[PDB]
Amino acid sequence: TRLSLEAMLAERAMVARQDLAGLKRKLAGADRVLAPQSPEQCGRESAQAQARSVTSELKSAVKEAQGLEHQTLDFLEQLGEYPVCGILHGDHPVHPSGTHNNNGKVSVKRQFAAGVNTSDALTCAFRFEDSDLVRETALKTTYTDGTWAGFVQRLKMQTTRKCVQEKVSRKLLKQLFPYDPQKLVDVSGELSELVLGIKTNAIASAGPPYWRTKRDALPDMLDCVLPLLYDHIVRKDLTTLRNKHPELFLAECKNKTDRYEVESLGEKTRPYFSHPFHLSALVSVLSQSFSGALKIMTEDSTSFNAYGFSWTNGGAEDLAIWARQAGEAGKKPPRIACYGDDTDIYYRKDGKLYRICPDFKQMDGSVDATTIEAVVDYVVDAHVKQYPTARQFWEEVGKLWVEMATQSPFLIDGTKVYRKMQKDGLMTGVVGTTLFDTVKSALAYNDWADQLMFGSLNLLEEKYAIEFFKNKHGLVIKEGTWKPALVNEDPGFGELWTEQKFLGLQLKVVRRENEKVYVPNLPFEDWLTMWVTPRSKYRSKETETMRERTLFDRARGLLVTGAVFDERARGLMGAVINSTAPEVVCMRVQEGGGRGAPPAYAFLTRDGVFEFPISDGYPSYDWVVSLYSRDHPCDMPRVFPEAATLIASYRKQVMDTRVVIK
Amino acid sequence: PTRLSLEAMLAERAMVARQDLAGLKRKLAGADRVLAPQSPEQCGRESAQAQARSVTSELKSAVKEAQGLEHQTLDFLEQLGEYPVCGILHGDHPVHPSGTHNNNGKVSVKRQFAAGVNTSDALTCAFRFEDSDLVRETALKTTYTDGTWAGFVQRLKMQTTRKCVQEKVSRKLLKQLFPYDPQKLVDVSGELSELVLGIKTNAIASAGPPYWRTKRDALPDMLDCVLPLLYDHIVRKDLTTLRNKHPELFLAECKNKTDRYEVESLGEKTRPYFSHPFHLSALVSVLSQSFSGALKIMTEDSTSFNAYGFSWTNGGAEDLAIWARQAGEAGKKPPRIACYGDDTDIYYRKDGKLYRICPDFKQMDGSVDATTIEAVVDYVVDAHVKQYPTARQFWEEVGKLWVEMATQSPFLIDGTKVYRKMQKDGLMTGVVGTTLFDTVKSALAYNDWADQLMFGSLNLLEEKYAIEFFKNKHGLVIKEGTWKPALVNEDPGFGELWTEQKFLGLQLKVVRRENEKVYVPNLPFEDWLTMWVTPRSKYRSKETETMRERTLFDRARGLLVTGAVFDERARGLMGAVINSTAPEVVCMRVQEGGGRGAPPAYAFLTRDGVFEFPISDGYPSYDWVVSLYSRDHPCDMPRVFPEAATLIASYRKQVMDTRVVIKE
Ligand SMILES: Nc1ncnc2c1ncn2[C@@H]1O[C@H](COP(=O)(O)OP(=O)(O)OP(=O)(O)O)[C@@H](O)[C@H]1O
Ligand SMILES: [Mg+2]
Repeated sequence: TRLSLEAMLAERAMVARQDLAGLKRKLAGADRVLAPQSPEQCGRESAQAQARSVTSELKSAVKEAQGLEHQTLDFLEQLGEYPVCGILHGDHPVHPSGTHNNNGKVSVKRQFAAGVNTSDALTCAFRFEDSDLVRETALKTTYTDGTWAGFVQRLKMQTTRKCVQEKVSRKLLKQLFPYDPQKLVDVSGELSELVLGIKTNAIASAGPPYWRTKRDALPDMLDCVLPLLYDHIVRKDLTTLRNKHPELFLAECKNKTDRYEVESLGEKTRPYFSHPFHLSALVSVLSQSFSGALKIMTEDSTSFNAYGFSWTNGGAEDLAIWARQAGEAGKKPPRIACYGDDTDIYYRKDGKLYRICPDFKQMDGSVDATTIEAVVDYVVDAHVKQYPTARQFWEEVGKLWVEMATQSPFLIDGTKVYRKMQKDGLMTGVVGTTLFDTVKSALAYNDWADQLMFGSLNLLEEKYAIEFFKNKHGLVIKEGTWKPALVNEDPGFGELWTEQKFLGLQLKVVRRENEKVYVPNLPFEDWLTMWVTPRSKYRSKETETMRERTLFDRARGLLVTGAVFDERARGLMGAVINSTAPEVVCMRVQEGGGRGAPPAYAFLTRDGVFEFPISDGYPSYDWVVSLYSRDHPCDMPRVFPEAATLIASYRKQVMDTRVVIK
Repeated sequence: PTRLSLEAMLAERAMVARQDLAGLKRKLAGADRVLAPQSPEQCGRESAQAQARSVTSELKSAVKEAQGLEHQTLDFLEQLGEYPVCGILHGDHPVHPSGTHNNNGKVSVKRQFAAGVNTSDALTCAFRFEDSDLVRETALKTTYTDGTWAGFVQRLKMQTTRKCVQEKVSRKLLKQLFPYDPQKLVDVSGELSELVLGIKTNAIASAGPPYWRTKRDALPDMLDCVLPLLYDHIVRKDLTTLRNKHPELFLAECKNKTDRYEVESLGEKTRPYFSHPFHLSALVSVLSQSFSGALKIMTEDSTSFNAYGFSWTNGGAEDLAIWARQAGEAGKKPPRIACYGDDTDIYYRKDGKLYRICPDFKQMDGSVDATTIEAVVDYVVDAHVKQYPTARQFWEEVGKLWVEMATQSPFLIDGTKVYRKMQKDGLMTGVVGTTLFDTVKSALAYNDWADQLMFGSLNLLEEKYAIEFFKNKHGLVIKEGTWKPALVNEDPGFGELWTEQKFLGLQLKVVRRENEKVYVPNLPFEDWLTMWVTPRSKYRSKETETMRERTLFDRARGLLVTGAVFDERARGLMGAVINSTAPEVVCMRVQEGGGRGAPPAYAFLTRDGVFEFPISDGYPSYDWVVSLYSRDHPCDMPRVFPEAATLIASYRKQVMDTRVVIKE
């Protein structure tokens, strides 16, 4: 209890940042740097209220659409009813005694709740922008559980599909998807440590049989089910397990609470699968290690791979350089990119550079079996060529990988266990749902590019490419995508690469001193829609303190994502930031890691993990640019410049001890 | 925080599950537990409750009766009229809170005497394990209370108005009796603002006037506000304006020390001490802590009379012995004298036999003279401004203030009236140096005493004669029946005591390892009981059910390291508490330095000043406590629950190798 006086200062400092009622006292009367701000349109009451008109309509529209009838589930093979597990971990069974199972058989509910998605997020928009424009973009999209009609229909999409088995040589994958053999991990190591080193979400579902969050399910998975899964892989005794504890191989096909468009949610509600934690984990050893060793577009000029691309630190400009080296169609190779279903294609006609950023309709249901089997092989094989001692174990793991991605039993609603009738079609949500879409896409655009050399330049048109992709590759292209755009390869300041978007973002050049910096950008509607529609349903218990903070965090993220480069966008968020109280800026917050909340857009860094220098700092224009530029990220300008001085409430007044005294 | 490694997720679970006692109960429920030697319990709930509730009442009702008495008026203190309030502001608030004292116009302060005793839970266990009618009595002789008003005044009067004797104290004499390592003094010349920061003090203690709040609440309002105002006015040597404009800056608070008083003398004994202003108390402590850490003790220099720095742990208990066992024959060659303030350890030989004197002084603070205090300050000040005079005249001014604080700082007691000590003899207890000021006056007096023996004055070895020499030549009282030289077992056997005498509140004992004897502290069970039964903490209103059973553990775990394990009877009572404490409350996330459980009450284990355990769920075994007081390594602290590490995270690593072949 006896401290040094410099410690007691550090004591109060790290403590005072948590006393809000005291934080205002100190901070309320202090200088503050104000971001560029769109001026206030209506009063408080007018704004909060209009956000409840838009909200109520959206709900009553979703509610009305949640009353439609879902289609039958004949298109799925039925395995009958899987019984309850089954295995205990000392005190408790791994499948909690009370949690959902219809006494004897496993079962689950079906979230389709409408539909309140905050309301302050839109409120801030009404206050600082035109109520007529705010309202329309706020009726454009909505984030909800979806509808039963749109769920089954979109499920029947990626189930009934007719896929084309991509003829793929293992050397072709070495061509299209190069990798540094060293950045893979020694998979010959003992299994325990290798699974622990796996990065996965902590709050997501652990799947069967746990039916609890992956953290509250980790010790049961790790110490109980993992060895019991291991010891059955070693002697191919998985079929014994699959009958005594069949839940260990069960999945859950769920509707993704996601930001959907309003007039298309009686049709479109995307389904995803959740495999068991032990299955999801063990497989993730390979998919994560390989994805880390994967080279991308910029590094290797022979790669069609984008899975691992980021914008910041020249990355946004690396896309440009890699794009312009594309060749005149029919004579020299083009430059195609593949991050899952999203693709960036660059070809040249009559010298000029053209860009297409097309989309595939429900592309997950299009991935053929032999593609999946090859990828799984290619990954497993690439591992056991450098770390060869475990040559047959990871094979058995790889064989399991394919089952999960193709023929894995899953629950949808009630006790009934369903399964895809055909080996084709990818079960979205399966460990590796990013490379499978990538590979199928790349192989499709590889053959397409190969077709161009044969003088068949007709495939540069939409009408023809649609047929070619459909009949020869089973892949299907959105009508109205294949729209070649003249690219300004060397744009000027404020000028754009193209109008199109890769990874949901336009490219843009902005000014740095004399230099120009290639940065991501969006039209105001796209920035505004994202703001109004937040990927989090209202917590209710959440405090008036925390959402005022969450808005500040989200407002910061979008500016980093490129909202700063669009004036109408930058102004709104800058207002939101400047709207935010002093205490909810310098409060010690609890997100990775006290440095505020990171931007949701996961392509800013390799890691997906982008993290701010500080909690009490806003992204200024010249800072955000400093990110995407090659060189240093600049000073992150503190909202309250000398805040450290007033929380400690100590202004170092230096006093020497050498003074001559009167 | 969303995506992270499973390696880090277990880290989350582990660090978190330790905060869920509902789970630690479920996990730590039926686990493997290491047990301590335990006293066969003799009672329990209800059967031991009233046993303590009755004692708790009869204590209070005797304290309340003792708190209800007259208090001889304060005529012995000069009265200074009344001091106005500050005054000085600091942004949105003063340095003197709007609500707290005064009452009106100018400063006051309320001296409270609760009734108002310690908790009973700690006593309940003593009734739950130990001899009832013994604990019924030993709990009644001592208690931790605010004290009584007569006991407060009488002893205040006793130390403010005692005829002291100024000491012959040449500064070169102080170099002998108090040698210091000149290099290890803090470079007092480097800047004041940063120099003050490196000062250690109790963060929960009162900061004194004009703050009237804890040192944590008053730290900022001192350093960027008051201290410059103090510095400014010092360097101009116009401190004499800061007097009359803001007099509460030099005002102290004379409060009664709440500690362990014996119930008989409650009506005539309650220790007073002066809470000094934080800025004053801080600035001075620059020279104290620098010199306290640069001082030398028994075990180092042989000439030194100083103990202020001695610690038992790591050979210290034996380092005391070897220093003692070269005290010569009385009258022919120098003895061995040991001064830690008002606690002294004298060794001398009489016809070859080694003898030990452990006497005490009666209110020794009030016996400390002016010239001693004046020459100690001068000694500590000049020791700094010679290695680093590059700051000579500033700290000399600081020195004169140090003198003022320890001598005639005006102070409040009760109500509004500011008093002040009539004479300039008598030390103001609670000042920064009370531990060195006492030490010097002790050493200065015993030096003369030792010098007298070399005149054939061996008569002073007897108590009847030693009493007068200290009262008529140093004004230093010695309690009646303490000066009793006991023959010393110079080489104690295993379990055999050095002497039965008491230095620094502890006996010196010798215990066993394998093959070597280890010198350790010790106390009889009656003393370990009193220390247990009387916690220096009153109930603390709102503190939960659970937080106490961790406290009883952390206390019991503390006495054992102090030396409660080396006594057989005491080792049983503590183990009984450790064994009875809950599984969860052993391994749970505890909040004391630095998560490694609570420290022990004793301050002289390692000094330094900070002794803390390796772990939070550790049990202080016999074989581990000895490992401290021996010169060897500290053993790994035995876990009460060895497998709790894995039992908490519910993961025991199963080796599953991937190189194995796949067959059938
Ligand atoms: N547990 C302990 N922790 C710290 N110091 C201790 C402990 N036990 C003894 N001491 C030291 O030993 C000394 C014991 O002297 P003690 O206070 O008993 O004299 P006293 O008779 O109470 O004098 P007074 O007349 O002032 O009441 C203390 O001053 C203290 O410095
Ligand atoms: Mg404050």
